[PDB]
Amino acid sequence: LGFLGAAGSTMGAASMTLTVQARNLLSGTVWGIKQLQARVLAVERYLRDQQLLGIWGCSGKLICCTNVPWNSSWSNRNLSEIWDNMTWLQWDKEISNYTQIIYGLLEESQNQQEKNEQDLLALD
Amino acid sequence: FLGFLGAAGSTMGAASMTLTVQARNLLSTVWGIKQLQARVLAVERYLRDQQLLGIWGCSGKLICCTNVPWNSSWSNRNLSEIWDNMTWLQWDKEISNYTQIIYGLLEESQNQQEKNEQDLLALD
Amino acid sequence: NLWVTVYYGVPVWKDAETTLFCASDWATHACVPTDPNPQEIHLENVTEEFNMWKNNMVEQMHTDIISLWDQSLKPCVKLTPLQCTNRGELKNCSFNMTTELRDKKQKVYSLFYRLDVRLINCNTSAITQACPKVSFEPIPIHYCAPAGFAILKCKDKKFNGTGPCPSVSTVQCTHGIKPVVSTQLLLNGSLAEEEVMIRSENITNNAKNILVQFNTPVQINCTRPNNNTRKSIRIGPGQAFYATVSKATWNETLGKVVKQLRKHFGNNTIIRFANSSGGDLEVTTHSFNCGGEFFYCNTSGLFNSTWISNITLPCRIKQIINMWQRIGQAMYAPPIQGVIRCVSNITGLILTRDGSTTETFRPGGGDMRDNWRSELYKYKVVKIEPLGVAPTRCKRRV
Amino acid sequence: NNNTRKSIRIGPGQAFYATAHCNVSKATWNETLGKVVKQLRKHF
Amino acid sequence: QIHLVQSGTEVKKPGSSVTVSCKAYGVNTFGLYAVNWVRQAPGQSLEYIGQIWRWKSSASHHFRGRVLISAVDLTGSSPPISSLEIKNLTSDDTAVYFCTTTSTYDRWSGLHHDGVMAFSSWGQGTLISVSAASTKGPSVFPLAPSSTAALGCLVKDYFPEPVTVSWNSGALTSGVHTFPAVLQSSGLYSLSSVVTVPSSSLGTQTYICNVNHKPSNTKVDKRVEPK
Amino acid sequence: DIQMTQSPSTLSASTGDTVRISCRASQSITGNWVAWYQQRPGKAPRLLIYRGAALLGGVPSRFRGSAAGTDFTLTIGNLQAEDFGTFYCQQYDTYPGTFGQGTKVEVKRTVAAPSVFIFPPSDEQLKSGTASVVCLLNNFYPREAKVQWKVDNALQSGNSQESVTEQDSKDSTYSLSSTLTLSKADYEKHKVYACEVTHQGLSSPVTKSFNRGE
Ligand SMILES: *[C@@H]1O[C@H](CO)[C@@H](O[C@@H]2O[C@H](CO)[C@@H](O[C@@H]3O[C@H](CO[C@H]4O[C@H](CO[C@H]5O[C@H](CO)[C@@H](O)[C@H](O)[C@@H]5O[C@H]5O[C@H](CO)[C@@H](O)[C@H](O)[C@@H]5O)[C@@H](O)[C@H](O[C@H]5O[C@H](CO)[C@@H](O)[C@H](O)[C@@H]5O)[C@@H]4O)[C@@H](O)[C@H](O[C@H]4O[C@H](CO)[C@@H](O)[C@H](O)[C@@H]4O[C@H]4O[C@H](CO)[C@@H](O)[C@H](O)[C@@H]4O[C@H]4O[C@H](CO)[C@@H](O)[C@H](O)[C@@H]4O)[C@@H]3O)[C@H](O)[C@H]2NC(C)=O)[C@H](O)[C@H]1NC(C)=O
Ligand SMILES: *[C@@H]1O[C@H](CO)[C@@H](O[C@@H]2O[C@H](CO)[C@@H](O[C@@H]3O[C@H](CO[C@H]4O[C@H](CO)[C@@H](O)[C@H](O)[C@@H]4O)[C@@H](O)[C@H](O[C@H]4O[C@H](CO)[C@@H](O)[C@H](O)[C@@H]4O[C@H]4O[C@H](CO)[C@@H](O)[C@H](O)[C@@H]4O)[C@@H]3O)[C@H](O)[C@H]2NC(C)=O)[C@H](O)[C@H]1NC(C)=O
Ligand SMILES: *[C@@H]1O[C@H](CO)[C@@H](O[C@@H]2O[C@H](CO)[C@@H](O[C@@H]3O[C@H](CO[C@H]4O[C@H](CO)[C@@H](O)[C@H](O)[C@@H]4O)[C@@H](O)[C@H](O[C@H]4O[C@H](CO)[C@@H](O)[C@H](O)[C@@H]4O)[C@@H]3O)[C@H](O)[C@H]2NC(C)=O)[C@H](O)[C@H]1NC(C)=O
Ligand SMILES: *[C@@H]1O[C@H](CO)[C@@H](O[C@@H]2O[C@H](CO)[C@@H](O)[C@H](O)[C@H]2NC(C)=O)[C@H](O)[C@H]1NC(C)=O
Ligand SMILES: *[C@@H]1O[C@H](CO)[C@@H](O[C@@H]2O[C@H](CO)[C@@H](O)[C@H](O)[C@H]2NC(C)=O)[C@H](O)[C@H]1NC(C)=O
Ligand SMILES: *[C@@H]1O[C@H](CO)[C@@H](O[C@@H]2O[C@H](CO)[C@@H](O)[C@H](O)[C@H]2NC(C)=O)[C@H](O)[C@H]1NC(C)=O
Ligand SMILES: *[C@@H]1O[C@H](CO)[C@@H](O[C@@H]2O[C@H](CO)[C@@H](O)[C@H](O)[C@H]2NC(C)=O)[C@H](O)[C@H]1NC(C)=O
Ligand SMILES: *[C@@H]1O[C@H](CO)[C@@H](O)[C@H](O)[C@H]1NC(C)=O
Ligand SMILES: *[C@@H]1O[C@H](CO)[C@@H](O)[C@H](O)[C@H]1NC(C)=O
Repeated sequence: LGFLGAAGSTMGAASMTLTVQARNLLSGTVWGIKQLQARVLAVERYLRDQQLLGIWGCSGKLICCTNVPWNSSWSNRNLSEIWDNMTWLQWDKEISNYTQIIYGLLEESQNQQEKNEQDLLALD
Repeated sequence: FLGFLGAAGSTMGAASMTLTVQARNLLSTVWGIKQLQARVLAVERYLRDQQLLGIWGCSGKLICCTNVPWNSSWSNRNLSEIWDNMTWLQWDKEISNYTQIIYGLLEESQNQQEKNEQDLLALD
Repeated sequence: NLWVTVYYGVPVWKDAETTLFCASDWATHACVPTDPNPQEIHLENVTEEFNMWKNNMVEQMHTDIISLWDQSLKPCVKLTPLQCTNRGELKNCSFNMTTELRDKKQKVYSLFYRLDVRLINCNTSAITQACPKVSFEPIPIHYCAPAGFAILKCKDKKFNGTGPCPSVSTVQCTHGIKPVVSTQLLLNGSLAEEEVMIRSENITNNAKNILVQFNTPVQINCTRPNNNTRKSIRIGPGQAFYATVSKATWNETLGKVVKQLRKHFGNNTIIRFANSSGGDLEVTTHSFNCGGEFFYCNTSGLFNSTWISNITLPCRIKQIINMWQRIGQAMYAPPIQGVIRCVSNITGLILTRDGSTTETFRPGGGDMRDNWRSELYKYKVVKIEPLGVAPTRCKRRV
Repeated sequence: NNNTRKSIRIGPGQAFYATAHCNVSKATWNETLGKVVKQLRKHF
Repeated sequence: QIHLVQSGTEVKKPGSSVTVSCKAYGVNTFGLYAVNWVRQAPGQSLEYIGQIWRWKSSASHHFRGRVLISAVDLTGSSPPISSLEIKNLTSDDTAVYFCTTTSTYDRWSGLHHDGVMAFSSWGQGTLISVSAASTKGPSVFPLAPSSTAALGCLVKDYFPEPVTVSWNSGALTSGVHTFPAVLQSSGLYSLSSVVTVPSSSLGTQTYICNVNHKPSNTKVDKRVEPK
Repeated sequence: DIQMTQSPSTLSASTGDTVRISCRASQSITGNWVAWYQQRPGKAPRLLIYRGAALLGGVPSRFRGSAAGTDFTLTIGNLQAEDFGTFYCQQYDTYPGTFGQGTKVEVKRTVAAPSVFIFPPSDEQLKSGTASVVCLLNNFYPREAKVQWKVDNALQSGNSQESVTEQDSKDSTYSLSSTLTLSKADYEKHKVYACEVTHQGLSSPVTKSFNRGE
């Protein structure tokens, strides 16, 4: 259904078409300098997003499972309510207060303690 | 140490032994402005190839195994006909018609369908 | 039971054209210096076909020189505010010149050549003197391909620039290529190994130029033997105008060229060498810069011969130039104090042809792109395609 | 008017080049304006 | 533009050899183009004989070792040329022979597949006739009308091809059917050329056919009077 | 060697029609190394399509090819007069390149009965010592037709030859020549000579004949 096709659909259904917005997320003398900064900006906005996926245990695209528990204080809701009765635009606004809490929680609570764990664990 | 593009005239099977040599050398005021967009193109030329490598369940360098069965229509050749009596330049010529079919089948082929089931499986 | 598998770094490249950056061991400064020891990788069992006539590198080098040269007259003094007597190659011309102040004027004694003169520039274009600080000394330039690309080099001793190359190698950077602005005679170019060779876009067509590459270099000295003087007349404010071959070695070379011509025109036919028939002065003459003063020397003394099957040249100077047929732009060369002497190697010729058994050959001219082709024949740019898919009978672990 | 321009030479090189009703249909304009006035509608 | 011109038509006797030339005009070099020689038997399908690519001569197994295919690059005098030489001709070799030029500069062209390729440029054609017979002028006999009616000429026992037939020195062109040549048991060619005209004009106008055979340099004019 | 079996051998169509010619290979050609050629009688073939879907520079858009496995199809929509002729598929996947039998593309026309004429041998031809008998079939459609010679009411074979024109551009009809040749001594012995023609346009076999002498 194309790029940004599932913006109006439920979160549960919109996650099926993740690879269409992700593939079109990089999209393959003066005056021409205006088009240069744009594609320079294109990569640093893409790398800024993927640096997070890097310090998070993702790397693998589109969907990634974690070990950070979903805290009740942040958007305590019925799973059916969240994915079968809500859009991503709506959801991004409700968790908006707790997002950067989760971002910081992800990098430390999950990968920083997880690979040093494996470092200790892979000793024998 | 046969060098960059060293095994170009060798068979596909032998050329896959020297893969890490063409991959490390893949990223390697006016007037100077003409060296800048060469640097700039170099990274979008490199991130484009690795986004695919990311949309595909690989990322991991050099070699990658898939869950796409090779329908015969793509080649119909015993692997001995391909690995031991053909060069990559010749092979890229034969499949040129079906390549973008495979590219599309890869992403859908497992990750869309493969990362999702891991989400189901990693619940229990 | 076989399955697709993804390979990265597979040796696959395609012909391509792109922007190339520069490498330099005053125009050369700001150009990323060269690696102390480059790497050249041979491509075994590889045969790549080249087409020196359809090379984008030449026309990217040519467009680079033209547009980098005009920048060499931008911070320099403009010569817009610019009675003679003597034959005399130069003429002592007097004229009224503005001083620092608009009202006051100044009489001057200067020395211009017959070819520069009202000066010829005004009829065609405006004029700017070169900055006397920058130098036009030729220094080797390496052209390089950015990441994701590569340059293929034909490691063949004898190559006319087209067809298949059985021994190919690849480099990130071309060799140190001399941007020497010479005409008719190629100076300090690449020397062909062993037998000399001949190259033309179309051999059948006479109108297409005929590029010759020497294997034995030809020593050549030219000298401006008069001790000149410079008085910096004040054309303010701030701005200031600066007012004033072996015959024993040449026949050895030519005698190899008739053997080099070989079967192209036939063994039986006679080979005549004649001077250029005419045209622009940059074609008629072995024009080049030497020591900052631009040399124009008549080569009729080298090209007078009739070769059956079985050495000083005159020289004149022009103070100003409009190189590359560029109109609207004109450069005055501020002369240099002292006597000028140069010693260069003649490395090749550019030759044209006429429309029985009579073959006439003239010295070359026209586009200066041909002389770059005397260096860029071994090269072509390729794009690296490292992604490959193939079957290997492995399946992903689940 | 068939003009001719003469390039006087304000050199060097540079050169200066020294040396009318317009019509629209009315049958469509009356038709067009009436749609415009109805387009205003409630606003006024 | 690329124009491929081949040698003239040649008649040869069995067991002889023959070399056909092919000037490639417009071709820049045989380093960036390949030459393929293909013959087409009379009213038949085409057959690959050989090629020359990267200055490498080759021939099909059926014709292997029986044929020699050479080519020479461009000269200031003349464009590059290829030559197809066929030794020990047989009657089964009577066919038309074609020159082929296909660009080889690009690896991905899809015109060529590792030396096995399609054919982008073609030539006029060279008729190679192999027969034990020698040149012979045609005996022309009239096909007379009798009883709208039709008449014709019978051109028989001429070798080699071709013969041209015209009527009333070209005056009569409408309704004229000149049949293609058939090759007789005697290894000779023979055909007929007929005309349909209103019977009412049989006694009014006179009908003559004009046969010319340049190989024998023979030209006959036969009156077709009705019987 | 690859064996290219082309189909159909002959097809009839009209201007503006859409026509499809098939070509099967003995093996399957994955790389799609197959070309298509047009050849009008007498002139050299033209390369129309290479590698299946690729049109050569200058070939009209209405020519398009499709390649799947062993089968191959050349498709000509909006058939034009210039398109009529013979077409050949050529593979170049394995050495040596092999062509197909070919496919003839003729013009449609209403079925046409043939004008039959019989010609006895020339008296002058008899002084040469040989006798030739000709039966003429003219302006007929379609091209499928059979002739037999009846001498003294007896069948005759092995001594008759045939020659056929190419389709007439104006009427879309054909014309055929049947030449029966035999010795001079045999001719005088035979009592009578007859030509019987079997064609679709004729309700029953038309026979036109002559006895020696008229
Ligand atoms: C730019 O630079 C480039 C390089 O720097 C340069 O490229 C060079 O181009 C030249 C062309 O000008 C190339 O040289 C030519 O090479 C041709 C091919 O040579 C190869 O093939 C032949 C034939 O091969 C068959 O036979 C041998 C038996 O020896 C087999 O073993 C082969 O496999 C092959 O057999 C196969 O094919 C058969 C059918 O084809 C099958 O039946 C069979 O089953 C097989 O499948 C070989 O003979 C050659 O080998 C000989 O030479 C090598 C050394 O290279 C030796 O090792 C070897 O022992 C042999 O001696 C080689 O393998 C040549 O055909 C061509 O020769 C012509 O020119 C010369 C003059 O230069 C003549 O002397 C010669 O006779 C040829 O002229 C004939 O053709 C012209 C035009 O067609 C006619 O006008 C002329 O009359 C003559 O015909 C005569 O002979 C006919 C019989 O052949 C006869 O019918 C006629 O009536 C008449 O008598 C030439 O040498 C050169 O290779 C390129 N260089 C490189 C590095 O590749 C390029 O030109 C430059 N460009 C510019 C613009 O400067
Ligand atoms: C490098 O420079 C050389 C010149 O030094 C140049 O070579 C020239 O190439 C051109 C083509 O590229 C050649 O011109 C063609 O020549 C043929 C044959 O000419 C000979 O035979 C005719 C007839 O006997 C004579 O009149 C003539 O004097 C020669 O002896 C011509 O046939 C070509 O014309 C035909 O094609 C044209 C297409 O536009 C038509 O307009 C024209 O009417 C002709 O059509 C007829 O012939 C066709 C077959 O050719 C046929 O298909 C048509 O139905 C019709 O019947 C054409 O003029 C020229 O001769 C070459 N000269 C030399 C000295 O080699 C190279 O091309 C150049 N290299 C590159 C890469 O550009
Ligand atoms: C297997 O893969 C190969 C590629 O490896 C495919 O090959 C391509 O085939 C297509 C067929 O459509 C080719 O595209 C066509 O090219 C024609 C010629 O192109 C050359 O000439 C023109 C004009 O000089 C140049 O602009 C061009 O750069 C080439 O040099 C064009 O004329 C065609 O366009 C015309 O037709 C269309 C019809 O819709 C019109 O809309 C256009 O306006 C125009 O009239 C067309 O573009 C293509 O060149 C081939 N590519 C390569 C790399 O070879 C095979 O098709 C594929 N096999 C299968 C079975 O799919
Ligand atoms: C998701 O929300 C629905 C309401 O939309 C919940 O459904 C209720 O469930 C309770 C018992 O669990 C019933 O008594 C109610 O009658 C149900 N109401 C409706 C409208 O269905 C559902 O429980 C929630 N899901 C989960 C997993 O808690
Ligand atoms: C150009 O000038 C150089 C000198 O700068 C000449 O080279 C000299 O040649 C002579 C013999 O010819 C030697 O004895 C000298 O040792 C050389 N000196 C140098 C510095 O090279 C050269 O010969 C001149 N060229 C010509 C064509 O005369
Ligand atoms: C070609 O190279 C020669 C060197 O082989 C150059 O000669 C030098 O010229 C510079 C000034 O131009 C002098 O400072 C050197 O002393 C010269 N060296 C020798 C050995 O002669 C020559 O200038 C070059 N020619 C061109 C046209 O650039
Ligand atoms: C030319 O080739 C033919 C084959 O095409 C040769 O004909 C053969 O000749 C031998 C005896 O010489 C016979 O045993 C064969 O039956 C013949 N086969 C055919 C098909 O004719 C012929 O010998 C060759 N010519 C020469 C002069 O050697
Ligand atoms: C839940 O999140 C809040 C922030 O909204 C945080 O203060 C609290 O510590 C979290 N719960 C627990 C048990 O830590
Ligand atoms: C691949 O094989 C499938 C059958 O499994 C077939 O449907 C498909 O057509 C084949 N691929 C192509 C490009 O035809």
